Amino acid sequence: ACDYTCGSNCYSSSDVSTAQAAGYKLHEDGETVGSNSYPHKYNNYEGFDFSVSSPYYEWPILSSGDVYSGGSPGADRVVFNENNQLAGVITNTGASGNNFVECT
Ligand SMILES: Nc1nc2c(ncn2[C@@H]2O[C@H](CO)[C@@H](O)[C@H]2OP(=O)(O)O)c(=O)[nH]1
Ligand SMILES: [Ca+2]
Ligand SMILES: [Ca+2]
Repeated sequence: ACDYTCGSNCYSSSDVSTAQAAGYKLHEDGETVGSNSYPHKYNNYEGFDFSVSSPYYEWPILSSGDVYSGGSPGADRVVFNENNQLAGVITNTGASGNNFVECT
């Protein structure tokens, strides 16, 4: 069973924790990777009901099981805050344009 289902992509809790640790470390260091400057500020335009506090940051979680290092991000993202608390696992898959839906 999947802990998070992002369209067709399957993630476990360990996949989420590994991607999140990698994202937070780059956030702490003031460093970014890729063309869309990951991790950046997630403004919550969709208005998701995240249990943890604002400011939020989006980072790519990959279907390959590899940590994001540049190039193509895919459609899947881990959302974390300033305290390294996970807000949610979101995806562009099944949402119009660059909008996001929550991973089930
Ligand atoms: N849909 C969405 N995009 C966001 C949000 N915060 C920042 N973005 C950025 O706003 C722009 C339009 O959606 C994109 O560059 C996108 O970055 P990403 O492509 O990296 O998600 C948000 O809360 N929702
Ligand atoms: Ca996995
Ligand atoms: Ca995008």
